[PDB]
Amino acid sequence: SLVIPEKFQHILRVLNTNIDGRRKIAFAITAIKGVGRRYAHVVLRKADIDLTKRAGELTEDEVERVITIMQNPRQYKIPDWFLNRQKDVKDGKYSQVLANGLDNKLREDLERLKKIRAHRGLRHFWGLRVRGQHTKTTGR
Amino acid sequence: QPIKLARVTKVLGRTGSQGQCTQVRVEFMDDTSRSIIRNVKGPVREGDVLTLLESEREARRL
Amino acid sequence: GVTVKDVNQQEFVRALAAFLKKSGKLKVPEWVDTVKLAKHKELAPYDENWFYTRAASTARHLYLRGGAGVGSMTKIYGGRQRNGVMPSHFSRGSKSVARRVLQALEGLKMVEKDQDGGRKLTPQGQRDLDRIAGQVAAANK
Amino acid sequence: IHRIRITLTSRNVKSLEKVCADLIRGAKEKNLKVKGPVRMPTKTLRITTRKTPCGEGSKTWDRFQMRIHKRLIDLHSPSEIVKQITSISIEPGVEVEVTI
Amino acid sequence: DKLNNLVLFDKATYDKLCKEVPNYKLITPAVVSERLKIRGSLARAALQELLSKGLIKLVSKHRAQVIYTRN
Amino acid sequence: LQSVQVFGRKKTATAVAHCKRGNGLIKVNGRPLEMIEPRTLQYKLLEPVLLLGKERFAGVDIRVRVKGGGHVAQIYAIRQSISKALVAYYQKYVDEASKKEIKDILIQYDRTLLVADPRRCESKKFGGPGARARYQKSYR
Amino acid sequence: PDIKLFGKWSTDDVQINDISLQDYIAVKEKYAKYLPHSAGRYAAKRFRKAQCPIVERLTNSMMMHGRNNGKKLMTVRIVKHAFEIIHLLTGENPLQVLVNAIINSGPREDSTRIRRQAVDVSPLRRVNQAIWLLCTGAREAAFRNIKTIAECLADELINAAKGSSNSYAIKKKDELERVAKSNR
Amino acid sequence: GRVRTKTVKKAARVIIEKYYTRLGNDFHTNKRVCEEIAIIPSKKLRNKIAGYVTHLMKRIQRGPVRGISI
Amino acid sequence: GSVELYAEKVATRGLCAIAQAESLRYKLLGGLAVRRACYGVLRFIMESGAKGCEVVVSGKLRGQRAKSMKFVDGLMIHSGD
RNA sequence: ACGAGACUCUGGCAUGCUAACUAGUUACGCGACCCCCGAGCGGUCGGCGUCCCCCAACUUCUUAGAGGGACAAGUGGCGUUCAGCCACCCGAGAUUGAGCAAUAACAGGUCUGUGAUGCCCUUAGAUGUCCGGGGCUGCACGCGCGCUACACUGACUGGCUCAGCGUGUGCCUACCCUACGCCGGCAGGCGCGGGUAACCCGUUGAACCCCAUUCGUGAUGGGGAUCGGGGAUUGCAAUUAUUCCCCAUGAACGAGGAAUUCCCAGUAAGUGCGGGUCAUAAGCUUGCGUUGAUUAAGUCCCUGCCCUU
RNA sequence: AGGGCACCACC
Ligand SMILES: [K+]
Ligand SMILES: [K+]
Ligand SMILES: [K+]
Ligand SMILES: [K+]
Ligand SMILES: [K+]
Ligand SMILES: [K+]
Ligand SMILES: [Mg+2]
Ligand SMILES: [Mg+2]
Ligand SMILES: [Mg+2]
Ligand SMILES: [Mg+2]
Ligand SMILES: [Mg+2]
Ligand SMILES: [Mg+2]
Ligand SMILES: [Mg+2]
Ligand SMILES: [Mg+2]
Ligand SMILES: [Mg+2]
Ligand SMILES: [Mg+2]
Ligand SMILES: [Mg+2]
Ligand SMILES: [Mg+2]
Ligand SMILES: [Mg+2]
Repeated sequence: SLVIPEKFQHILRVLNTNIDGRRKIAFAITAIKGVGRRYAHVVLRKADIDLTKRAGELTEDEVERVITIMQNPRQYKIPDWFLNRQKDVKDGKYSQVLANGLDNKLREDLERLKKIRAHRGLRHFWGLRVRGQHTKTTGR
Repeated sequence: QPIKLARVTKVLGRTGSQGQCTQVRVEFMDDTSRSIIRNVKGPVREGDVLTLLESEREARRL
Repeated sequence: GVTVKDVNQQEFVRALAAFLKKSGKLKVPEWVDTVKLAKHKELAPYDENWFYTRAASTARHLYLRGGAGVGSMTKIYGGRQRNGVMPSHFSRGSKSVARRVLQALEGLKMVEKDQDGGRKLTPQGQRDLDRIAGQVAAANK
Repeated sequence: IHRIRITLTSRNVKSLEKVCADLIRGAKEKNLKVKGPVRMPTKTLRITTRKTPCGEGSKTWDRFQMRIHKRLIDLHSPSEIVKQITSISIEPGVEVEVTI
Repeated sequence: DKLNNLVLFDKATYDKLCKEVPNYKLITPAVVSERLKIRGSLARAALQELLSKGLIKLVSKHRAQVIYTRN
Repeated sequence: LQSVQVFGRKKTATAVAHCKRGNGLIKVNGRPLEMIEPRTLQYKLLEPVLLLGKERFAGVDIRVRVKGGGHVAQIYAIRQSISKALVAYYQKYVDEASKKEIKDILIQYDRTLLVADPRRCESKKFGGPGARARYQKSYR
Repeated sequence: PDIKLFGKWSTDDVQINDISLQDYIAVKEKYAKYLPHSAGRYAAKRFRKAQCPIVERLTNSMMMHGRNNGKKLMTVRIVKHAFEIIHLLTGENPLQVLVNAIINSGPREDSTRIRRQAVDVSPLRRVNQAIWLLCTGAREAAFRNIKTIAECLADELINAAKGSSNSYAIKKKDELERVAKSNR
Repeated sequence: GRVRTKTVKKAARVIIEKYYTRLGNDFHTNKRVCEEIAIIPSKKLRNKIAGYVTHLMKRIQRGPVRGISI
Repeated sequence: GSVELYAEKVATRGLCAIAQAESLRYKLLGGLAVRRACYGVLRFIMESGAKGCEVVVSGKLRGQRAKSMKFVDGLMIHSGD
């Protein structure tokens, strides 16, 4: 049980991300942008994966099931309020954006705000604080 | 020189720049005579036993 | 004769939770695998069967002190909320969790609504808890 | 007869106690079953404020406080007799509330 | 330099555990981790397995410190 | 009907022990004396019984009701109340010699078993976070 | 009824070799207690701390730094586990190990820096500084290390009792006495 | 410090000079006598005066005292 | 008709600080010299039976620069209950 | 003679006094549950009731009035043997903490607290007053008070178990504290009650702490800045994010140079809770408890202040 | 030149 298996994977590649196999699975899939601790735990609960095993101990079928549930949360009764992209301003769809998708979403949001020349977009463009913080003394 | 044990028989008074040291008179335990004057750092009172690593020196009023 | 107050309370809670799970008539909400138990928590409970433990704890609290409502339960299960770079403060538990636990215990007929408001143990619930306490004492001895 | 509750409230302990003692002495003289003066916890109203009218100097504070003392007396007597007993001279600063 | 501990036993480390560890006077997860270059979780699990098999004896158990000893 | 009710104090914690003629029961808030938390300080509660022997307590039942203060203060209040209750029961329903000897044992071991510690929290004063500490002073 | 610390460690067999410190290490007879938690007023008057049991003085000195201030239950648990570890490692009485560690850690000569001049050290300050050095060594060994604080305290006490140079307290005492000798 | 002020000392000296025959070495009896024969506004002041009276009575028994003329 | 007002005379006009302050105020408004008015009030207070009194008048008494004149008599306490 | 002291408030003691259904205890009666065994005058009950047609005694615990109590009083030592100092016994206590606070001053602050006020200025295109919008928050930088941290004497997830101070529905005046039931994952929403308060919130189930769990020395499950998306609440109005909630993002920081602050006992420090501000509301302040030390009982070396020549 | 005092001084 405590001896390392022959199929143990030191490094996994999931969604163009290097997942360390030495970490526990829940805190190992948090290496993916868009997956935090809460979302990782709920995904693994939906996937019926034992939380006590390391990332390398997972089989290929288990990894594939985890990836599928991660990329399609709504099909597995993961509630909308759990998602980091709710009611998208362009499509109105609920989803969980991950990794390059998350980066593209951030760039698109900033580009839209700058294109309409909203105040927050201008603050982002100038590189200043955008949530009303004082800038006189901090942020140097 | 062997380590010596002395017994405080009288607390003379405070000494040092900030008054941190206490000047006392000690009588040797090996020989009841040969009482000398020593400077002690820390709270000391009559009847305490000091361990003199060098028993030849004298306080000389610090 | 053994009553609840005669035994170790943590061991009693574990035994009562095991008893409730083994009986298997306790109604469990569909969202137990998704929620966290309070806004001051950072993660969902480690134990998959946290609902049975919470129900056993609630029943023990009602045994010790009857007439407690959902607000009292949320006060009981409240804790410290850390606020990032701001100081920490007391925070209450999940009202839905407390209410569902109380309703499930009522469904088991171990809990009934008190006349003056809140909930209390039925004689059947008191009997069940005293039997569990006797089992805990026997196991310890 | 009716059960009469007299609630006395004051900021002066000495005058409050004098009034309570006089009321109880009157009730005893009229030969009435009187429950002794129940003393409610004293209330301490506090106002803490900066001493300075401006914002200058060492930040010193004034701690003003007012103390309110409350007493309860229970009687079993007719309303007319209770009113006659309460008709005695009441020291200034004592507020009396009679309930039947 | 950073110490790279093992999350799971290899054959040599497992044999070294099962051979030498039941002979220590003081057996704690921290000392076992330091000696065998394993993580604290692996050390705790291994010591629990040894206790279950009866190779070592439990002296004290606490949420912050667990102390075992040789039989 | 032989009984006494004796209190013990520590900070704002107050424990009243009712000691009556009995068979050797000792309870605190209805729980056995060995079940009171925190159990790090269980010997503090057991000290009166360990010092005097179970034979002294074999003839009395003592029930302790404690409230106020914190965990440690309640522990100290409970032990003081138990000791004082046994001393009072002995001095009232037994000879003075037994009371004197048990009181001497308790006093020799620890005076706070019979005499309350009068220390109380000191009031905060303006200009600092507490009773003595002052706010930091700057010059330039 | 013999009183044993934590119900395990007896005080009757504990011996204090150094006669200068015998009046400042309260360990046996009237100073034998079940727990190192008395809530006593030892700081009320001068020298009264000499009556405080030495285990309780160690427990008090373990409540550092600020984040651990006032957590005497935690330090009591730490001391209990450290004594258990010491007994497992040495087979001796943990009280005897603690007494030997304090005796070996107390510096006997110091320098007062009035250019510095050598002065003697009173027994009470010897005990105080020995406890301070032992706790400081344990704390610094345990910081940012998987080794627990109880294990670090046990190792520090064992090394100090043996007089080994692996002990932080022994090294600090040697440095202090060497500087005092130089300024003598 | 426990230095008694001129108020205490002068009151004690006058009390001794006027009522020496009723005073003794017992603080409690002296305190009762002082509260009987003098108007002292506060209990603490009465206790201080009685204590110094007792001290001076011991001194007077041991020998003459300059301040007091009996 | 619920509220009724009555008027009464102060028993010892010389011992009322408010009455004496108003008297001094109207003497000063009447053009009387500061020293004369203050000493008159002081003498009246002392003759009224007071243990002591203090009268302080502050402001531009003479010229533009402001100052205060204090007139004290008898015994006066400052500290304590 | 003022100031000091005395004084007032506060803390600690009273099984002595006064006396309480807006505080309780004990006893008894009824009820619930456990033990057939050893079933009892048993154990647990913040379950109900016992002046309140009539059915029980008391004040230890709580409240708060009166009085008492401590005086360097007793013993030993030092001292001119005075003033007083040190130690010890008995004792709740042998230095609790505050408030008040002299003469004489400062061109100290405040005319932005005032229907306090001299003079000057302005007074209808107003420096009056109201309304709308913006600003007071603006960010290459320097400084001060602070909060959160740098982790394992820890973080996380469960379980268990303890406070005290005090506020609460308002002249104008809109705005109170909230139990319980139901809906929602949460912030919240709906219904229905109590409290103008020792009566209801409330036995104020506080946090730290305690017991287990997972993590394992890795800028890591330490830290939580910054930032995206969504949901609520206050408000006439939330953009320059009011506040709150959810998912996500995951910066510096590995204990801090010269320098420097505060502090000696229930103190420092840790920890939470009230009050003020408040429609919305604490990283501030003013109080409260809880856990609870190391060091010292000294000196004039530094910084100052004071006295004498 | 000498002597006092203070954790808003030091030790
Ligand atoms: K460590
Ligand atoms: K003004
Ligand atoms: K003006
Ligand atoms: K003005
Ligand atoms: K202003
Ligand atoms: K104002
Ligand atoms: Mg992630
Ligand atoms: Mg909690
Ligand atoms: Mg504090
Ligand atoms: Mg005076
Ligand atoms: Mg004064
Ligand atoms: Mg009473
Ligand atoms: Mg000026
Ligand atoms: Mg501003
Ligand atoms: Mg964290
Ligand atoms: Mg990280
Ligand atoms: Mg402010
Ligand atoms: Mg300074
Ligand atoms: Mg310093």
